[PDB]
Amino acid sequence: LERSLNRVHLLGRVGQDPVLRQVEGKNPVTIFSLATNEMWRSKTTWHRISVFRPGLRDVAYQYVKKGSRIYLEGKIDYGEYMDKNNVRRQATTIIADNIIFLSD
Amino acid sequence: LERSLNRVHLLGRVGQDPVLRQVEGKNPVTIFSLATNEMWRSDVSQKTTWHRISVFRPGLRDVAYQYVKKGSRIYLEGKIDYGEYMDKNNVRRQATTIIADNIIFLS
Repeated sequence: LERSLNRVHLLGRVGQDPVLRQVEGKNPVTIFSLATNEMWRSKTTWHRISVFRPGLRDVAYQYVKKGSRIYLEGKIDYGEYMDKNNVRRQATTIIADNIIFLSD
Repeated sequence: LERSLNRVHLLGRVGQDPVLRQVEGKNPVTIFSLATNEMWRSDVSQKTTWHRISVFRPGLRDVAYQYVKKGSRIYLEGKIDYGEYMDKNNVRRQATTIIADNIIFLS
C-alpha cells in the first residue's frame, strides 16, 4: 500500500539528562533534548528526542548525558493534541531508531 | 561552531497545490504539504504523517510553485525548523516546517 521516506539525521550536543516517561499507561520512553547549530553568515535548534524502542531506550537512558555529542537517526512525528481541549497544538519529537554514541 | 547536522530526507505525495506567501512585505515563501506513510507490523497498523514544507530559496521556490501539484510524488531534503513563538504568558508554541533546499521530481 505504497512506500515513503521519513528520516531525519541529527548530530549534535545533548542538552538535558534523559528522562524516563510513560506514554499512556504502559509505553515506556526516554526522552532527551539535542541542540543543532545553524552556522550562518551575515543560532540553535533544540530537538526533542523520544526513544520508544525496547532495548535502545534503556541504553540511551544510562549512556545519554548532557554535553555528550551524539549522532542519531529517526522519524518526525508532530504530536498534535488539543491543549486545554481548545487550541489544536503540536508537540513534535524525533522518534529515534539509531543512536551512535560519540563520546566514550 | 563544531559541525552539527540537521537533515531530513522525505519522499512522498504532495497533499495540495503550493501557495506562495508574500503577506507582509518581506521574503516570499512557497508552501505545501507532503504525506508520508508509516505502516508497521507487530499486525499491520497504517499511519500517515502530514509535513508542512516551506521553500525560501530564490528559484526553487518558483520551480516548486509552478511544478508541484496535488498528487506529485517527490523527494526533498531540508532542515527541521520549529515555529518558535512565545504565544501567551511566554507560553509558547511552535509550528514546525521542513525548509526544503533540494526537490527531485519523480517522473
